[PDB]
Amino acid sequence: LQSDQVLETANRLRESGKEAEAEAMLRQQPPSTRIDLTLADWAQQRRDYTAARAAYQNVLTREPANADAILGLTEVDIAAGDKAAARSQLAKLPATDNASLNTQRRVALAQAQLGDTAAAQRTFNKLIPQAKSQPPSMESAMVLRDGAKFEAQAGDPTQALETYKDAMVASGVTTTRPQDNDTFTRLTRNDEKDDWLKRGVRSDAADLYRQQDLNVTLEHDYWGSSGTGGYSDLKAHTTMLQVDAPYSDGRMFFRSDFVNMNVGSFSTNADGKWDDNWGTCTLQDCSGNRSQSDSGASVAVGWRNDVWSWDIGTTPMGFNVVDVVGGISYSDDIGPLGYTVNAHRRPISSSLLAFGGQKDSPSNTGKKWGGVRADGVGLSLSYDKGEANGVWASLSGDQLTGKNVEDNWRVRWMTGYYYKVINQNNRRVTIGLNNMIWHYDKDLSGYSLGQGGYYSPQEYLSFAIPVMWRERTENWSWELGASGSWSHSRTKTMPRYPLMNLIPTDWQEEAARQSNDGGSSQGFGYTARALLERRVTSNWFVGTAIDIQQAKDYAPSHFLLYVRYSAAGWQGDMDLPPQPLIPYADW
Ligand SMILES: OC[C@H]1O[C@@H](O[C@H]2[C@H](O)[C@@H](O)[C@H](O[C@H]3[C@H](O)[C@@H](O)[C@H](O[C@H]4[C@H](O)[C@@H](O)[C@H](O)O[C@@H]4CO)O[C@@H]3CO)O[C@@H]2CO)[C@H](O)[C@@H](O)[C@@H]1O
Repeated sequence: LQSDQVLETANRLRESGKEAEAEAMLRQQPPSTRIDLTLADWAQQRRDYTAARAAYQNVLTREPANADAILGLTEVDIAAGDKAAARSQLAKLPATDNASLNTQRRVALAQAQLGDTAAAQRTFNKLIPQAKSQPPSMESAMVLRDGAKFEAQAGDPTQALETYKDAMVASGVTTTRPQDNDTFTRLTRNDEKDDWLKRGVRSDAADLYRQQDLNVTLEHDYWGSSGTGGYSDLKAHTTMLQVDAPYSDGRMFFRSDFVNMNVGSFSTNADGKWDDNWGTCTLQDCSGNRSQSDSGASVAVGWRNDVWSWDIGTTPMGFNVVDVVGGISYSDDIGPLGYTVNAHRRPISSSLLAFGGQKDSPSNTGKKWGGVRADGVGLSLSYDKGEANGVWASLSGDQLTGKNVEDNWRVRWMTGYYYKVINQNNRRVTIGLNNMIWHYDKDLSGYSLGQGGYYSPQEYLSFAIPVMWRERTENWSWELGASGSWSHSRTKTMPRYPLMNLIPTDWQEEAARQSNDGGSSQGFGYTARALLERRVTSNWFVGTAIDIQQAKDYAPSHFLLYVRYSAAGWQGDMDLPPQPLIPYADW
């Protein structure tokens, strides 16, 4: 056909991006409707709405209600966001016929996004058995993958898993249908030479299988920080047990921790008496509580998915001060920028006084204080398409309050630019720059009565240069890196006992005469973090991680070991990076 030669002439111009214009000047003579539909599809692939509707009018001027044009109109209306117009256009579709599986799949998808699940289910129940009998190809693989996704969204995960297992035969991942979970996970592994459809099938099948599994983890981590014995010589142990069970689209988790806080003993020298900046010992010598240690247990329950997450729990029961923490989060995408808002209630685990609170010596006052809880909101912005760049930012503001402590509030701001030197599937090395600015209304770093004993700089500014190295193989997954930082702090002079209602009347004048001097300091800091994970058998995984914090921010170091149990059995690609259990207080 003469028109066929014209069409292929334009098809030999797709190398240049201006082939649409060339078709436009070529079709200045009456083009009938076949080339019009071809250029309408071309316009649909590149940009939408405006010219798509222009071509809609051009075809509809002299068309006998073509099914493809109307279907494209439905798709455009769904993209535009007009439910009524899209539904009307879908109803305008002609009666069902042979309708080669592609157009049926598009109509079923449009019905799925148009609130017609009661008809989309029937459409896909008719589409899948016929596609199964066909030999392996692209369209059959696409329709099988879309049916598996629809069944996953429908509610039944078993049918989606079966469809995903079958889809590999049509796509070309495997010649024979898998009959066991181990082969399924092994075929979900990534390959450096795969088509887009094959990559998508592997990714979504692996994600669905990981979501639909039972995991049990046990982790014990040793954390602490050097300091003066009695209130700051922190040496703490925590044991956490977590079980992740699938539920609807997301995963439900149950976490239970067991802490053991040991801060040492007072270095008494004045004949069984000590006079340190803790409690009210500087007004009168303290005696009786030479050893300071505590332990407790906590329970956490929550549910999360891709869109929004929430959790609820309590602070470790057994401590001097106990409170009910909580949190919630939401995530979405705006263009190329992703934002994750959240409102959280978290305690401070930097010290025993901040976390569970201490008790003053029975000789002087014998009163309980501490237990700082931060209730605030935060806004985080992320942007990453993942070729040679990455930028993230975050801002949060809390209201630091606690039992028998002075009220305080903070406004933190974190930002960072990370550059991926290697962007391989199994290897990722990132070098970038980090910036952090914090501001606290009141300096409560002292451990005296009325203060929270937590790092609260009035003005903070830190610049860090982190270097990362993420790599994985068949059985090993490790991460090694370091980050040197330069920080500048500036505190202000505050009275030693901001809240004067607890101190005795006799010591009131001397208490007022005592104040905590403020100062400014700057210096270089560094931090080193390493991770390791090894898959021993198909069900049990073991790993460990070491965190070293020397950034002058009084952050304690962390050394953790954990073992993960998988009920189903995962023989697929390892986690990049390995994912240890973050402590509940650190959330
Ligand atoms: O065929 C009609 C059918 O089309 C559907 O839309 C399809 C497009 O037809 C199809 O060209 C497109 O495939 C893209 C794919 O989106 C890209 O991801 C891919 O680029 C890959 C690359 O192949 C990989 O090697 C590499 O690793 O990653 C990049 C991407 O990161 O390139 C191909 C071709 O350009 O996918 C669309 C979605 O299916 C319509 O949805 C449907 O209505 C029509 O019936």
